[PDB]
Amino acid sequence: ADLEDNWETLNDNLKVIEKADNAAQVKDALTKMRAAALDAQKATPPKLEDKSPDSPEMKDFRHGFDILVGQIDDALKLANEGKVKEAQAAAEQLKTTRNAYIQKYL
Repeated sequence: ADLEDNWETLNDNLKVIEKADNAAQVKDALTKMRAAALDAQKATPPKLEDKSPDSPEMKDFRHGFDILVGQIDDALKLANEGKVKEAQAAAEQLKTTRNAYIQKYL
């Protein structure tokens, strides 16, 4: 795969969400983030290429994305209910998960 590509998608869409004025814009951005996270979850970060695909590190790498997808889904539920501000707040917490789970592997 190509993590930097999905990584770009996640960053630009966080910006879209931050600047959004309506729920539909937030929903569309979250959709792109979910797709990007799903792709990234199947890739192997550079620091784990020599590791086993079933290694604790790879499982940690993949679980971080399960958590991310989970948070994205939580934000999507909010956006789908018309709660723009709450969904935007929810999206601000994604960086916390990314830095602690995935960042150490790049």
